[PDB]
Order: sequence, then C-alpha cells, then structure tokens
Amino acid sequence: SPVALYHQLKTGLHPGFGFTVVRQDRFVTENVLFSERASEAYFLGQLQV
Amino acid sequence: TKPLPTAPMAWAESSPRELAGHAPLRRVLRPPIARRDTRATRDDTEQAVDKILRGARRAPRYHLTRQVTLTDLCQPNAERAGALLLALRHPTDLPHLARHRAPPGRQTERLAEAWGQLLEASESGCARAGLVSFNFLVAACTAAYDARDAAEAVRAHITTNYAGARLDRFSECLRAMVHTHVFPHEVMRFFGGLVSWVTQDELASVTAVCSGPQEATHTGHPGRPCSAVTIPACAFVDLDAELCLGGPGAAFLYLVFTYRQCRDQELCCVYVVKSQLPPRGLEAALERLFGRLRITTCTYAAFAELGVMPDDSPRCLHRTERFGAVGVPVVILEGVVWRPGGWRACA
Amino acid sequence: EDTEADVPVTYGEMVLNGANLVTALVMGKAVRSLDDVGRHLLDMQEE
Amino acid sequence: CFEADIAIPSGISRPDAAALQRCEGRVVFLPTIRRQLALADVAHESFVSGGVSPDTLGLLLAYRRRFPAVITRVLPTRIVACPVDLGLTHAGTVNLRNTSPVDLCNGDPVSLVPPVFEGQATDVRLESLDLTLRFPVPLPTPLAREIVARLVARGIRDLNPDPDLNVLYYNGARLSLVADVQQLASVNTELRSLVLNMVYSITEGTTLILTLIPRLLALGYVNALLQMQSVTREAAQLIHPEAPMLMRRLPLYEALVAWLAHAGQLGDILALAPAVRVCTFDGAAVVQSGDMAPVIRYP
Amino acid sequence: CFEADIAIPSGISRPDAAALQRCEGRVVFLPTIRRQLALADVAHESFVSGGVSPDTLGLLLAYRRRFPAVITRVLPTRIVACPVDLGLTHAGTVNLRNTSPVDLCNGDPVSLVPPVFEGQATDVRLESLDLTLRFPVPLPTPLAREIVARLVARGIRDLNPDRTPGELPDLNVLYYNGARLSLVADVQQLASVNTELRSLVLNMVYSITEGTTLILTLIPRLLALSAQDGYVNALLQMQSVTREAAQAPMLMQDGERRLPLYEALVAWLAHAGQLGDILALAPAVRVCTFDGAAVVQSGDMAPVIRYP
Amino acid sequence: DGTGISLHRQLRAIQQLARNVQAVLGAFERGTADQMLHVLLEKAPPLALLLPMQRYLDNGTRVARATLVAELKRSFCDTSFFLGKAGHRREAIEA
Amino acid sequence: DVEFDALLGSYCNTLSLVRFLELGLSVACVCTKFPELAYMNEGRVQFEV
Amino acid sequence: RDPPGYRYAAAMVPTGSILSTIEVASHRRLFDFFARVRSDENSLY
Repeated sequence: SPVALYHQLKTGLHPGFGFTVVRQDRFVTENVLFSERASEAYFLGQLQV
Repeated sequence: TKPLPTAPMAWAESSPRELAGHAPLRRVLRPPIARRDTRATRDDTEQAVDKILRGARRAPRYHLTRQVTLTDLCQPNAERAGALLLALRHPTDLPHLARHRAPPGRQTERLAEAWGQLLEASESGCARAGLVSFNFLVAACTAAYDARDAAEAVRAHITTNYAGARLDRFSECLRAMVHTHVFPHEVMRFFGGLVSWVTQDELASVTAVCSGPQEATHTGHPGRPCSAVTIPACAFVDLDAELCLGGPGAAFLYLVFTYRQCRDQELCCVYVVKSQLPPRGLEAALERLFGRLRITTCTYAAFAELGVMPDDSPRCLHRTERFGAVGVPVVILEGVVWRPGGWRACA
Repeated sequence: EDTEADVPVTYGEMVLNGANLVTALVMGKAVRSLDDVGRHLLDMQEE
Repeated sequence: CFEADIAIPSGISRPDAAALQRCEGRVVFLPTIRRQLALADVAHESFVSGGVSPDTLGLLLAYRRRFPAVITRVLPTRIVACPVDLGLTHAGTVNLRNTSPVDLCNGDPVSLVPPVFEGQATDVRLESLDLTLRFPVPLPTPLAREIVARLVARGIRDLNPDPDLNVLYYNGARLSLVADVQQLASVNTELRSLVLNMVYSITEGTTLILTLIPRLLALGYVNALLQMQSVTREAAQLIHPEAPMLMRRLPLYEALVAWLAHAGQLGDILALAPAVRVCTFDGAAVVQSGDMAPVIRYP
Repeated sequence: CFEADIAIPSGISRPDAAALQRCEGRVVFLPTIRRQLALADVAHESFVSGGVSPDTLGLLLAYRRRFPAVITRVLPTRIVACPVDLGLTHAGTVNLRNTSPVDLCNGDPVSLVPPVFEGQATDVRLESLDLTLRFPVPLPTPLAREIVARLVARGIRDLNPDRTPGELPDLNVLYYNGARLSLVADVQQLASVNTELRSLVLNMVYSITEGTTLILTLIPRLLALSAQDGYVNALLQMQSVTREAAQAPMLMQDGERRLPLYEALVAWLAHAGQLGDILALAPAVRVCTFDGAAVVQSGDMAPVIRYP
Repeated sequence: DGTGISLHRQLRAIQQLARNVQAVLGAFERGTADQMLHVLLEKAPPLALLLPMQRYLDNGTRVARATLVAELKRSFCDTSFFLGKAGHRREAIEA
Repeated sequence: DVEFDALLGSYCNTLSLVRFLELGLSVACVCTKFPELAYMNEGRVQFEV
Repeated sequence: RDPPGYRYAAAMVPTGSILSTIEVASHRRLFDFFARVRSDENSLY
C-alpha cells in the first residue's frame, strides 16, 4: 500500500522493486553553420507603419 | 480685430507631425534595407457633391440611434428637444414568464389580462411599439408616487397631447408588473435624447442620441422650428436633486424606480437623481432616504446610470413649458453627456 | 585565410510594371518577367 | 480601430479558404494585442491548459483573460480583427454575426462559450493546416445570464435525480435549449465542472454562515441588528439546515477566507460582462439570426 | 480626457519636488470630480475622519468613496491625473506604475489596496508643506480579494473574541506564485470592522433561498465525489466546513412551477457572488500591453485598459 | 513662446526623433541578417546526422534503413561536439 | 571662500550601421525587393530535374 | 490540399539552372507538387 511504502522508504527498507530515474537535462552549445552559395530566395516587401 | 497679446489668439482663433510623418516615411523612396556604397438648384447639387468632398477629405462626442415605432405610447411631437426616451422590449411575454419567477399566491394571469387588455385598449405588421417616453411614465405613476398636481400637471400634459385610457391601461400594467416580479426595469432601458422624430400618420421614426452630449445636436434655437433644447426633468416632482449638502464635482444622472409591495399595493415611483456619487455609492444613499422596503421579497429599487452633467450648476427648475395647453414644473438641466450604463438592482 | 577584401554585389528587384499588370488584374495572376518569358516564348513558334 | 492582422499559415485547401471567408463577423479572442499574431495562437487548440481541451468553465476562464476581437475582413494570407477592448467607448462600430435569438437594437451582447448550444456545431475545422475555431455565441446579457444559470440548474438536477428549464420563450417563438440526443450528455459533461464549483460554493457558503452566525453574536450592535432583520429567514434556515445536516472559530475563519475568494472568482467567471452593445441606425433595429449586426464597444 | 489638475502649493523643497517627479503613474483618490483642486484634498491628511486616521480597513472604505485617479504627468505647479472612474476614455491606455511585490500578467483586472505588506515603501513625506501621500498598491483582483478576506477575517475573529487559546491561525500571510507575502497586522477599528462584518453577514444571508435547501441536499453527494475523482477532490479545500458539515427536500413545493433551483442561483450569484466588489473596490482597469510583453515587472509601468 | 528655452526644447525634440529613426531603420538592417540565420538553421540538419544520411541517399531497403538508423544513432553520440571532443588533433578536425 | 561644481566633459558615441550586403551571409540568399507582397497570396518556384 | 499543378510552358524559358544531380524522390516531401514522369506522359501536352 502507498502508506506502507512511506514507512519502508523513509525507514530504509527496500520495497522489493526498484526504479529507473529519468531527468530532462539541458545545455548551452556552440555551433557552426554552413550554407551553400544561393541557398534561399528572400523576397522583400514594402515597409509599412 | 487683432489683439495686443498675440500668442493667446493664434491658438484661440484657430498635424505638422503627420506632415513630418509622411516626410521621413513616405517621401523616402524604396526604404528600407540598404545597399552598400441652375442658379439655386445647380448650386445645391454642386454643394452636396462637394460636401461629399470635404467629408471625404477627412476621417466621438455623439452617437445617434434611430428607430421606427408607433405613436400609441410615447409620441415625439408632444415631447420636445430634450427628452428621455425609454425603450420597452418584447410584448410577447404577456406574462408567459408570469408562469415562472412569479411567487405562489400570485395570480400570474394578471399581466396577460392587464396587458392584452392594454392592446385591446390601444396585431403585428409594418411596425411595433417600442420607445416609451419619460413623460408617459411620470403621468402613469403620477397618482401613484408621492407629489400630486405638480405630478398631475404632467398627467394633464399627456391627456391633452399624446389618452387617459392608455395611461390607465399602462398604469394597470405597471401595477400588474410590479405585482408578479417582472419589474418595469428588466423592461424599459434608456434609449436616448430625442433628436428628431419624422412621423407619419401612426408611425414615427425617432432619431435619438445613443450617447454623447445633448446640446451639440441639431442645436439652433430649437431643433427645427420648435423650441430650444434641454434635458428638462419634467417634474419638480421628478428631479429629486440629491446633494442636499455638496461640493463642486460633476453632477451625475441616474434613473430609479421605487416600488410599493402592499405598503401601497405595488407602487411605481420613477424619477431621476442628481448628485455626485459613483454608482458604488448610490446604492448606499438609496438605502437611506427610503422607507419603501416593505416586504409587507426584498427588491425595492433598481437603478441604471444615464450619464454626466460635467458641471454642477445648470439645474434649473421650471414649472414653465407648454406642451400644448398644459403647463408643467419643468426643470431644465444645462449640458448632459449620456453614458447609458447598466441596470443594477439586487436588493 | 585566403584574402580579406572581396567583391560582393547589390539588391535584385522585381515589379509589376508592364503587361505584367494586365495579367495581375484581369486573369488575376503574375509570372516573373513575362516580357522575356512571353517574348522568348512567342519568338519560338515563328522562327 | 487598431486592427490586428492574424497571419494565415502556409498553403491551405481551397475548401478551407472558403471556410474562413465565411468567418467574417465572428468573434475571436486574441491572447495579446500585438499587431502581428499567428493563426495557431487564436485557434481553439491554443486554449489547452491542463493537457486537455477546456470544458465550459475552462473556456469561460479564458474568455475573461484574452481579448475578443471581431473579424472585420478576411484576406487570403491574413485575418484582420479589431479588438473590442481598445479605443474609446461607443466607437468603432464593427459588424457582428448574429447566432440564435434576435439581438434587438440594444442589450449588450455577451460572447458566451459555444457548447451551451449545439456543441460541435460551430467548430469550423480546417483540415489542411490542422486547426479549428470555436466562435463564441453573441447573446444579450439578460438572456446570456438567464441561460448559463438555466443550464447549471439542469446540471444540478441531473447530478442527483430520481418543470422544464429547457423550453425558453424569447421574443416571437419558443427557443429550444435541449437538442435531445446525447448532446445533453455532451453539454452536461462539459458543464460538469462548472456545476460542481457552483454546488460547492453554495454548500460551503451556507454551512459557513450557519456556523458563523450562531458562533458570533454570542461574543453588541452585531447581535441585535443581525437577529433583527434575520427573523424567520437566517435563523429559520439555520434550524432547517442543521436539521438535515451536521453542525471552530479557528478553522471557521481560515475557511471563510478560502471560500470568500473562490466565491468571487465564480462571480467573475459568471455574470458574462458585456463586451459590446448594439446601436443601429438606418438599420433594421432587430438583427435576424445569421445577419450582420452593428455593434459598439461599451454597453 | 477630462484631466483633473492638482496644484502644488507654494514651494516644496527641491528634494520634495524631486519626490513628486517619480510619483507619475501612481494613483490618487480625489474627493470629487473637479477641474480646480487643491493639493491638500488628495493628501493622507484628508483621509483623516473626525480626529482619527482610518486604519487599513478604514482606508478601503475611504477608497470606496471618492475617485481613483492615476497620475499621468507632473508639472511645476500642477499634477495631472485623469479620473479612471470617469475619464477613462482614451484611445490607448493610461500608464499604471506597478507598485507591489506582485506582477500583473496580461488581462489581470487591477484593483487597488492600501499599502499592506510587511516590507513596504509608501510614505512620501513632503516637509515644505505639511502633507503626505500614501499611494495604493495595485494588485490583481484575485490577490486583492484574498487580502481583503484576510483583513476582514482578522478583524472579525479577533472580535469574537476567541475562549479558545491565544494561538490562532495565520491569516496574515499569503502566497502569490512563490513569494510568501506577509500582510501588516496593526490595528483594527470598531467601525471599520463593523461595516465590513455588517455587509458580509448581510449579503451571505440574501444568498439563501427556498431552492437553496435543494442544494444542501447535495453535500453527501459532493463528498461521494470528494473521494472518487481527482478533481472535486481538489475542489473541497482540506479545511472545508462542508466536509465538517456532513460529519431533505422537505416536500413544501409551492404548486410546482417556480423553478427554485434557477431562482436560487440568481439570488446567490447577485449577493454572494459579488462580494469582492462590495467588501473592496472592484477592478476598473486590466493590464493590456500592445508591445506584446506579457507581464509587468514590479516597478514597471503597466499599460492599462478600461474595466475587465 | 517667444523664448530661447522653448526653441531649445524643440531642438531636443527634432534631435531625439532623428536618433530613434536612425536606430529603427538600422534594425531592418540588423534584422534581415538575424532572420537570414534562422531560416538557414531551420532547414539545416545537424551534421552528425547528415553525413550517414548522404551515403544512403545515393546508392540505388527496410534493412538498409535499419542499418541506416542504427548507425546515425552511433555517429550522433560520437561526433557531436567534435571540436570539444577531438579538438586536440589536427587531421581529425581538418577532416 | 568659493566652492564650485564642474562638468569635466561629455561623451557620446555613434551607432554603427550595418548594410547586410557588406556581410558574408548575403551570398546565402538572392535578395530582391518585391514592392507588393501584400498583394500576392501564393508565390511558387518550379524545378524540372 | 490538392496542389496546383506544375505549369509546363513557363518552364519553356527557364530562369536558371539546377546545379545538383540527385534522385529527387528521396526529398519528395519538401515540394508542394511533384511528379515522376517516365519518358513521356500524355498530360504534358
């Protein structure tokens, strides 16, 4: 029972099964972009205010 | 013809940023991004087209609502330049609802008979009847509410211009409505100020101000060849002027229905209160000044805010206008701005 | 590193200024450089 | 007017582009008043909160938190909607579309959640870009409040059940609430969460005053005035509820706090404050269902 | 925009005039709708009732009466504030300076509050002319209604006066997001707590009708849901009287066509539903940001638009 | 006003406005480049995945896809952060 | 006595204006100024390989 | 979405050259319209 397992886990018993831990983990990278010579067409519209 | 102190009149006797606006923006070309390195008739036609010129050269303190109704109730001609018109909505519920929201011990058949009777007294087709005038309420409840003959002077106005039957039939409806928990409010919301009627036969097309200031309307001495303009309370009987004690602030204008629930047998009181209190403070002052709380449910008054009179002082009281032979205490209210507001009565 | 300065260009531009409007409005669609396209098109079937 | 231009996504099917063309005059709620907004931000898939599509309560929350803007012109590759909240009051007349009852010459339409009426009817799906739009129904404030309360009551009866609230007579013809079928089962399942917050806030309100009044006035002018006008009303209701119910100043006061908040949160959700009014002119004065109606920004 | 000018009297020391320069965007309560006004009508010395400064439940009743005005600009001899209760009609959105630990979000209705936090800075003493200015704290109505409830109950429970031991619950501490918020517990005045109690008691009574008894039947049914749904489980707060209230039709139907359920909702919704509003001042403004910034940091200027 | 001050304030007016315009017109200069990146990054595969892909795109198939993906799975683990991993040796970098 | 207070200097700076044609990115694109995009809903390019 | 067809005949005067040579089927999906014509189809005339 989930109440029983509070007593086991806090008091340090192994409740007959075990877990797998999963963490979402982030970083900050640095990249190199390469682009071919005419890699896009970029039409430009008129400017409005 | 020119002053001594010139700077104050160039502004008085009478933009460049929009000119400077198009200047950087519009004058600039291909931006942005950058690369490195027939006497009278003729005159009239021309002027109408031109008027379309100026009005189409440009483009808010005014709103006009327009509607077509009958002259049975209401009636624009009897009324004048400044007047309160109240809308009336959905005659279809000849107490159909009376079935519900009507407490037991109530012969909810009263409205259907009172009201259907009103119709017999005064079918659906070309038009419908909306637009109750402020006037027509003052007379209908005149004998009901507290002051008589200042109040009945208004009743003499309507019988001789607008029928005592309809007043009596409509009074029977107000009694029957206040009886069965369908109130005169939750009916009769504010419509406007009555700019110009344009009636034909039994028909009327009433223009009137949804909101905005009154005095700035058709204006003139009077609107059309009638008389002046004003929002004259029409009663020295109405125009309950609060602020018995006061300081300068914009006066405010509300619309209150007071009722009698067996204390007087479903009394209808309709009048206007003019004092500087923001609706959250009017409910308090309406609790006072009133002993009409007779349970003898507990829903004594219901109020909505018409608008502002952003000047305290124009409150003229005049028992001096003729809407035909009859004379009425008339209180003139100088300048008014209309905020329609909403109906709040919970208790 | 083979050089510092280089020689780059300037902006390309396209408008609907000719018979390319008459199509923009009446059939209601455009093709880039009709005058070329159309001419290089028409010119082929007379030869 | 301050138009805000919603950007249609990439290529959409020709039948979808004709679906949008028919959406001019419909109310949109836009999360922020940024001049440039996406279509996905407006679409009903953007109302998801707890991982689910919102119920009628979750909607009414959102309708009170984002900005409704009527659609003025729908253009291929743009939707132009002018927010109702911005600018001066009584200005920027923009046309609506009437749905259901007439919308007479005034009355301040409220935009209430769609499920209250035919549920999926008005979903307006766009398959090409895989999104959907549920447009609120523009009903007058007196009728909008009558309805939303009318359905909650039906819900309460339904909660435990063993005079028809459904038939509605509005104007010329009796309006119909029930679409019968299982629509009610779909309507009642979405009001499920609104009904409870209503049932709770009542049962938690009474029991909290019925405990407080007898656990107050027994510890001045409080006592006399209270029992004075409460004769056979509060006290009678006290004996009667305590008859068919059970009965702590410390939990009392801390529960009076948590109720007082939850209560006013429902008064905010509920009461459907009007977004706009109808003020017509040179117009019919009654807008027949499905017809564009003039409308102005403040009641 | 019907702006109300407010004349700075005489000379307030260059240090005092520098204090008013940063008061733009703050809120003022003026006891009228005017065009000409004196600086001293706005000051906290005007809030003083006969002989006595109102407490912090007394101010709410004073801010109930008079009109909130947000200062737009401050000139050498006048202060320009446009009275939101009236002159809110601007095309775009007057700036409100967020003064609070809190943060607005977008769309949050903003109701004001007397300064009420444990750590606060609302003194603004101006020594040249005797007067001061307490600026109200803007705050989301969800939070401002939680606070008023705290002040009301604290003034009330103390008033019983709790018989039970001398250690009562907190009621002085909130949470908005994270950030424990500790209210100021200082004085409670008879008259200020009476009216707040009087109108609380009064309205919770009118929300009880005949059809209400039909709802009280459903308490045992609620607790059936307390326990078999995860919602409805959450709904019932742990400290729920209702939970303790369960620890019925009564026939008496008057002809059977009234629909007391519907009528009971309407009745409750009016009186009890609108309690934040009657106990405190209701929102008249809501945050709106055109630039698309979706919050307002504390201390920033919140673009604000008319009523929610 | 006839004043030396009101003129001077108007000078500040014309002046600050000119600064703002110079800035926003240069934004569309800055932003056209910043936007150019995003549309390149949005269409650019990570190289770790692109190398193994290419050599299966010109060959001539379910097992070839299984053999493909199992191999992308490895090459991504290995050669991502290559300059951080292998950056101490030339021919590995230069290749 | 006299005690004065001085401004010993004022210092401004200059924004740099970047063209986007002086960069190395403008090779990655064929830019062209198309005055009315607001009038064209769907543009296409064709490839026959 | 029923992609609007390829407009042969506009391609009768191409505006440029494609410098890749690849079987484009792999990349199929990145195009709005695509055909694979073997030798000739009736629908090009």
